Amino acid sequence: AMNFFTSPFSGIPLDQQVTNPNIIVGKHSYYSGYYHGHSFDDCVRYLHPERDDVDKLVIGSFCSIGSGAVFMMAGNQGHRSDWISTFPFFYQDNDNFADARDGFTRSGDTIIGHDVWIGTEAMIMPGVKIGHGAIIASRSVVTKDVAPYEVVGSNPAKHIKFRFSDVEIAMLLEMAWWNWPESWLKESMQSLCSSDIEGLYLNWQSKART
Amino acid sequence: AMNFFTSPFSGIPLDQQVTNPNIIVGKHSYYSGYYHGHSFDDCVRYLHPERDDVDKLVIGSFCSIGSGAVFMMAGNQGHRSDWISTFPFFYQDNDNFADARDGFTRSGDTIIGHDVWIGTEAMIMPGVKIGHGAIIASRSVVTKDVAPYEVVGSNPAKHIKFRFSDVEIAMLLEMAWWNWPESWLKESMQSLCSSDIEGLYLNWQS
Amino acid sequence: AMNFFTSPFSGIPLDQQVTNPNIIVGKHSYYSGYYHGHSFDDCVRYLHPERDDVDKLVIGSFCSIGSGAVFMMAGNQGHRSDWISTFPFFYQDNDNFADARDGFTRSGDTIIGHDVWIGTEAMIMPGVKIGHGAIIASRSVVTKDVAPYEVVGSNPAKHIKFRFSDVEIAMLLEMAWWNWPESWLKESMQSLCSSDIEGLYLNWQSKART
Ligand SMILES: [Cl-]
Repeated sequence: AMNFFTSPFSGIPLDQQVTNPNIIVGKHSYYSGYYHGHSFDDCVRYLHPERDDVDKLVIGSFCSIGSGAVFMMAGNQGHRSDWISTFPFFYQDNDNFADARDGFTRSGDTIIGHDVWIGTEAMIMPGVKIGHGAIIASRSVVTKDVAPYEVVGSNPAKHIKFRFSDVEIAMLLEMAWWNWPESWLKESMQSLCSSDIEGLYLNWQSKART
Repeated sequence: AMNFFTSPFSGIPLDQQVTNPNIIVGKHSYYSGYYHGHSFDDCVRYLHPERDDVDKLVIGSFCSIGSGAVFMMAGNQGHRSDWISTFPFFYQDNDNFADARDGFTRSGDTIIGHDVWIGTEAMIMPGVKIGHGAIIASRSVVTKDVAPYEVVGSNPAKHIKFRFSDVEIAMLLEMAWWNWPESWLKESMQSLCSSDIEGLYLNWQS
Repeated sequence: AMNFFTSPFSGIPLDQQVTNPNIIVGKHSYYSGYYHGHSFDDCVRYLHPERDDVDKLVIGSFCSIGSGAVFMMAGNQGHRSDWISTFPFFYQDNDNFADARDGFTRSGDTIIGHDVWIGTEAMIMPGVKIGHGAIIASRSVVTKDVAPYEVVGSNPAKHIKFRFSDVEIAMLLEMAWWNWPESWLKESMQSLCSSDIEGLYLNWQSKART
């Protein structure tokens, strides 16, 4: 068939489908895109694969990306709202447009941290940074940065809550379980599937600190 | 062929296209899905057909479902925001995840009442109940229950208005024309195509 | 055959793809629809091509229309929220529904002015008028009219800002560069790719006034 995915429940690691060199993905992060057919490359829109001078998409490890999520690249796509016209004369081929200026403006890289959950059909605008552990609700339109462990939703996306207390977020950012050795991760599965941040932090501290 | 539907103006009854046993639909309700290609089955996302221990979708009679509407099932899909990580270790095959716990949690059935109009590309969240006669605006993201004859819109969806007065809604919920024999409906078409709720209510009692 | 567009960066003029006679489009306006596959005709939903008695869609020149934008036609599609039931008995073939009344109500034409930028996957509701120079943010749901040079976004779309001052907007509406002779447009390319509305206005005045 045309569907890249064999099952609605099928989630395929990002690094097994990405071909665009300007998409940088960490391990284990996955995309479950059955309901939109295409692989993850086409979630990332208007990203030139051959140019090193445009905004890149960087995704950390252990991210969950729902079906049909969109990452908008290419900044303003050549449209300048502060110029007289938003029409991209520079990029349509008409000899009457020869003296046009190039209206393309970059927005900066889009950076998704570790352990980020992106709900189905959410749209990430250009240049957005999403902190570790954040949650983007389904159908969000994310127009500005999202803090670590922050939950946002709506269009434009706005703050809903933080997943944990400030001291709990500080502990998680210090211990950075996503960067632990494979052996530590495997040994920690039961703890990571729980709310026991303090226990895991104290356990990590005795093992990793000196 | 590219499309389940022959025409943009073609609406196909739900009970002529649904195959998932966990989707229960009443008569005459239809889906007009030309602009998204697939039949109604694929509107209903992540619903295991073979299982009886998962949230079901129930839709009443006389509902109008616009193109590309989405009914989210499978509850939290194995992601626990209250756990340290939302990553679904239990459901990804890596030997390092062998001791993970199953984060799946049910949300409850999604229940759509009778005579509900769902606008194109609305998304219904898991476990939501939508009362009889409601209207879901196009592109709504319905995150909580909707009352009978309530109009909602936006993302998240929020109250816009009620279609009728409190007493008129009481009369409609009491007479429940959707359950009338179709011979009755034939004689009632002029009333149903009008705002004369009290008039029909009086005829019903008589 | 998979995609009407060869490349994500491909923008094809509306007047090279529209076949529906109830869609009227000006020159140079384009649709870049790679990420949704279909040509512009299928952006315009429920628009009977053969009837002269239904709401039409009119699009001025120099518009930029992003992928998957939706223009909702056919008004209420036969559903009357003020009737006892929204179910369109008139349009379902059933001898028990013979005495049903036609619930279809028109909303008026959808009119989109010159030089309008419509972001990807915005939805334009029936009967909406969008003034010259407006910007519709990505994923907007436009339920009401939008003023000239107004920026709107969200669902339902709401006022964000005006692009230019009241003086500058009045100047642009008066000078109407989109209607200029081709030779004037060509000579004006650099000015159009700038913020100097008043400078262009004064130049146009000296050249056009009597
Ligand atoms: Cl939205």
